[PDB]
This record gives sequence, C-alpha cells and structure tokens, in this order.
Amino acid sequence: KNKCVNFNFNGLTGTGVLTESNKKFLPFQQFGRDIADTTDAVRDPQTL
Amino acid sequence: KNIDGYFKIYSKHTPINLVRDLPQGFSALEPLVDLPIGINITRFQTLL
Ligand SMILES: *[C@@H]1O[C@H](CO)[C@@H](O)[C@H](O)[C@H]1NC(C)=O
Repeated sequence: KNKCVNFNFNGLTGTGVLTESNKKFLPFQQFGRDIADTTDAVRDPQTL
Repeated sequence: KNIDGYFKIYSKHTPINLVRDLPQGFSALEPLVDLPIGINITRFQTLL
C-alpha cells in the first residue's frame, strides 16, 4: 500500500497507489468505477 | 429476470404500517443470487 505499483486483480490490470478506502461497498459489490469508466476502488479477491 | 439463461434475484425487505397497497416512497433492491440454470421461462406461480 501507499506505493505506485502495477496491480492485477482478477485480470483488472492497472497502475496506481493502493490505499485504505473509506467507501462503503455493499457485500456483493466487487469494484468501483470513475466517470471515465476506469476503476477507482477494488475488493481484494483474497481478503475481502 | 432471466438474461441469457442466468437467473438474477434482487430482493429487499422493508417495514411498513399499512394494509392497503404498495406504499409511496423509494427503496432499491440489492442483488441476491445468480442461478446459471439456462432455462427458458415463460409462466410462473407463487406458493402460499
Ligand atoms: C483464502 O481466501 C479466503 C477468502 O476470504 C481467506 O479468508 C483466507 O484467509 C485465504 N487463505 C489463504 C491460505 O490464502
């Protein structure tokens, strides 16, 4: 965390700085999106 | 709803104080399950 890394979540590849989020995902929800249809928040497939 | 043979269920439970009909208000239904049955369904029935 807190480092710019090449992250790969279930094929959702990208590059960013993964940090602690204060969003409230619903249990079914898997990942978020930005207005530009780019991922903004994800759920770790190993640790929910 | 059955889209491409995938049975999606969205469910929600809210309290009311009424005996007449569907109350005025707004509430959304969180998705519950996906059943990959692949069945064409055209008629149904509820069970009391
Ligand atoms: C496996 O994944 C589950 C998913 O929540 C997690 O609880 C568990 O700690 C994981 N175990 C290992 C050994 O990765």
